Amino acid sequence: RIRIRLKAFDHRLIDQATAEIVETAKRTGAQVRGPIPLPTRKERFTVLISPHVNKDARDQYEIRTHLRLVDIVEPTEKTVDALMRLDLAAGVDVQISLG
Amino acid sequence: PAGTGYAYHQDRMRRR
Amino acid sequence: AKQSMKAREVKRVALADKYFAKRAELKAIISDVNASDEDRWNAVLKLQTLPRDSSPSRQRNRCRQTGRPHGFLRKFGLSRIKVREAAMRGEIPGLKKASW
Amino acid sequence: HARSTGSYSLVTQQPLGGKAQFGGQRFGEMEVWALEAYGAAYTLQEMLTVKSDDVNGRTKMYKNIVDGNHQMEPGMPESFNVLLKEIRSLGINIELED
Amino acid sequence: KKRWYVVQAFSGFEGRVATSLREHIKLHNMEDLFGEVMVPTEEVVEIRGGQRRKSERKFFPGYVLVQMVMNDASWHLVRSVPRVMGFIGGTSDRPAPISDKEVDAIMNRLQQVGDKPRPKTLFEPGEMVRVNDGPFADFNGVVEEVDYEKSRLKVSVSIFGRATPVELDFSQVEK
Amino acid sequence: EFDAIKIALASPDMIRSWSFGEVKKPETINYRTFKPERDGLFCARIFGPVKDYECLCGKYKRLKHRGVICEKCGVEVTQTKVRRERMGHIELASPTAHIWFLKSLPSRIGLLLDMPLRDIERVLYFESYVVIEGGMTNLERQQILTEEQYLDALEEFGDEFDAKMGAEAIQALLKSMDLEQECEQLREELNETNSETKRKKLTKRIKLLEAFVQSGNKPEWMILTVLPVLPPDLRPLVPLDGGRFATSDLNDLYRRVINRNNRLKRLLDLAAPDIIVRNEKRMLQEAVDALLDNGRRGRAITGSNKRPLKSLADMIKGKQGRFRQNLLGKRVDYSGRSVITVGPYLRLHQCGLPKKMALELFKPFIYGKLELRGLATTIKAAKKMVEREEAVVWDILDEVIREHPVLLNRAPTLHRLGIQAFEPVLIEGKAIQLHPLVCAAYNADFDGDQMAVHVPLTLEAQLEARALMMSTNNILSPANGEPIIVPS
DNA sequence: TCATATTATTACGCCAGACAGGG
DNA sequence: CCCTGTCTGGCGTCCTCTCACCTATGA
Ligand SMILES: [Zn+2]
Repeated sequence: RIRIRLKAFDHRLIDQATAEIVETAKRTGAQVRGPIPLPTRKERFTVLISPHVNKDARDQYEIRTHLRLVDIVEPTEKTVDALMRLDLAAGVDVQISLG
Repeated sequence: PAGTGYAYHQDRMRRR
Repeated sequence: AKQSMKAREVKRVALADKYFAKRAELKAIISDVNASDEDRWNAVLKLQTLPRDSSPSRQRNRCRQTGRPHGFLRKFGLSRIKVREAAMRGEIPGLKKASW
Repeated sequence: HARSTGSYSLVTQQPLGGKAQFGGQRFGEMEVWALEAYGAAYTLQEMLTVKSDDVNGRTKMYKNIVDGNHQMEPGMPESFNVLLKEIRSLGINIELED
Repeated sequence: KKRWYVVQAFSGFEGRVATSLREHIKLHNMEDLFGEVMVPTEEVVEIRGGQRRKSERKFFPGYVLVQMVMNDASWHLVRSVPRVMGFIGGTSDRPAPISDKEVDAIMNRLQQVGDKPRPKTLFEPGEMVRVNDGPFADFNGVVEEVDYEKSRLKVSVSIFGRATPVELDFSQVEK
Repeated sequence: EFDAIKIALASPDMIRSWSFGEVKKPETINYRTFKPERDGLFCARIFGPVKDYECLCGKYKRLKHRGVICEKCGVEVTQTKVRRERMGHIELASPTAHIWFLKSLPSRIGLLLDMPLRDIERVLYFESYVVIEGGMTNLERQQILTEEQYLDALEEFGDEFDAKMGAEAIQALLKSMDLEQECEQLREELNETNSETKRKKLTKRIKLLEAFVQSGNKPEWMILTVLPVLPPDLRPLVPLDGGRFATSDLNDLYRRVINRNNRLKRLLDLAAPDIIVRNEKRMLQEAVDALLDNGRRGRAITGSNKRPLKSLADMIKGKQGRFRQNLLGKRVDYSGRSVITVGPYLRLHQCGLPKKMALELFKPFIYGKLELRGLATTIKAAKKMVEREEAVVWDILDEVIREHPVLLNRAPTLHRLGIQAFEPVLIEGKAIQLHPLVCAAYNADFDGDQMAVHVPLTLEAQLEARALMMSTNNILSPANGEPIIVPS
């Protein structure tokens, strides 16, 4: 089975990508597993915002890396190859893995 | 380099 | 930071890049309990001979824009101050102010 | 039959042959000899570079005729470049000096 | 003692040439003048995954090996077998046997290159891998990371205007 | 623009400098779709993109980034005529000597290595061995060796001894042939002999030995190592009316050379025995020799059905090569052809020319005249006007004819009076009216004859038609002093 | 459909040009 | 060694028009 790991910072974008991937899968092949949402990584950062000194002065940023696990149960001839053509939205790292 | 072009080939052979 | 400091850092990095294979090997030799004493000694001495800037524990992480040694962050390669600026500008992807 | 400007052949950029294919009459070898036999030099130059083979030459010619400027920019026959590629595709190294 | 010889057939009718040769032997009953007839196979198995069945002409591509002796009667017999051009040797008077070591080495190499390729398949970061075994088939991509210990290749074959870095086997892809 | 054309031999570095990519696979096209083969004879990366400024597979469908080559396409990004100038090269596994320098009568490699043609072919077709700087043995350098001569020598001189065969051996011989040294020897041999026959046999060998030293042609450039392939555009693959591709003969030749070269590389991978790779290299030698000049070797190869297929040298030589069929004689635009008839009202500087032929031959002049007046605007409008043939284009036609000569030409032109320039007078009809006296120049009766009309386009050509080729100017035959406008 | 790769007829007429044979 | 039959290659008219016909194989 083809496991697909979508990773992105924007959630909407990721969602869009996932849908597209599903569409790509579903026309060619059959029995797409589904878009399973894994836990989001909220990598936080604190920094001092003064140039020199004021320690209680701080900004707390974060990067929300979202995960989408799409799986394809039956890899056909037509389906797997299709991925190459269907181009998705930018800033979405995909990671397909057969078996 | 015979007919009307003999003047052209005179010119090209002169300008080398 | 100064230009000079930056240059020095760069040099150190270069040295590290150069001498990694040898240094690592030497370290391994020194560690290896199943080895001769004399050999070990030689290795230890050999290491000394190699340049100091060849060590990776010599090089300090500075900001990639300003060269500021302190307040550094690894993910961004930038000092706090610059990082913040980047965030504000939209230049770091995904990064926004966090509240919870 | 008559032809101003029709289709062009594929391997050598010269007009097609025949009537059903809308083609032009073969200005054969003995006619080339008969124009060498006069002093007609520009007539033969446009008869085998502009009117026949050179593609940029004949598009420049068509613009120049519909604008009233009777003038030819000569260039090279493209079938001579085909001769260079066929001789060059052997072990032979033909070139163009200077 | 029967030594080996090489026969040329019309390439493609080789099994039928071998069958007709055995039958001409058992017709003209020179049974003491022929030992075997070899056509060398690699036994390719890939008719399922990727309709191609490991497209590789089973060497030799048109030559029939015959254990034989040399009389002119047996020579006329083998050249009177249909769809046979002739022997391949130094001359046509006394055509040439091969050797001993050559044949031995040939068989060994066949088996090795046969069974299942595994002999230093370190693709490495370069060239261009062509996945065909498994789902993602008929596709090309480069292998950024190579795992010889895990016997896997981290190839990022371009997909939907991007790059999908997956781990495939050496037999799943093609250099 | 350029002076003289220089011809010389092609070095393997020169053939790699011509090239744009090694043609590996023999697979021509897909044949079930429309795409070619990556990477076969008709490649993408090695040559160029079929479509103009397009990646054949998929990227760049506008005019911004002309050149980018993605990994999904392995394609350049230029013009449709860019493939016509680009050529590929086939890395021949086994060396193959040229057929033009081995069988030219006299052979170039026959009078250079001081060896008979018969013996040269024997070794070349894996039927004889040749020695090359053996050593301390009792054997010459040019002297050949047979199976029995080699077998005994093999057991005798097992050490320092070299005896190869084929083009490889030949190449070595040529490669290790001190040209300069031979010159003096040959020159001294010619001055130390009186034999008439020998003198002529020595002067013909030294002439081709000193001429090779005068130029930059090497002795090892005779054998083909990096075979060059002609541009696809020049070996076109067009389908006829139907669903199949009528393929050219050169694609059969190149596809066989590449099939055999792939087989020979695989056998040298597998370490096949001696007789297998000798037959394999011999089939490659005959395949290359059949590609270059087909049929100069024994009976020529054939595809369909028994007729031999046409090779590169047969694209050059003959009545239908490039010289006699496309470079000395060309097919010609602005030209016409019809049956002649008399029309005796003519003056002898003018001929009758039909209105339908006149409106077809003078389409651009009519377009230019129509655009000058202001009747229309764009070119399309003018082409619709003369496609409809309205009432105003005939005055345009009588104003483009008036002082514009045409070249009438009877089809077997033997002397220069068979191309003469007239002024047209328009004819209701479909037959060229030709002034009768002029007929005795053309050898033209009126029993079904046909003549071609040609239009001098440029201005120098109109003046050459009026001042040199006009029919009033040809009243004396150039063979003598007798008048050619004699009343018949 | 997608790689595999070459055999069982003769009947022109000079005219040069190269080649083994022999007095 | 200079004549010599004998064999091998290399020519053989330009232009045009009409029509039909196009590799086998194959688990
Ligand atoms: Zn592209």
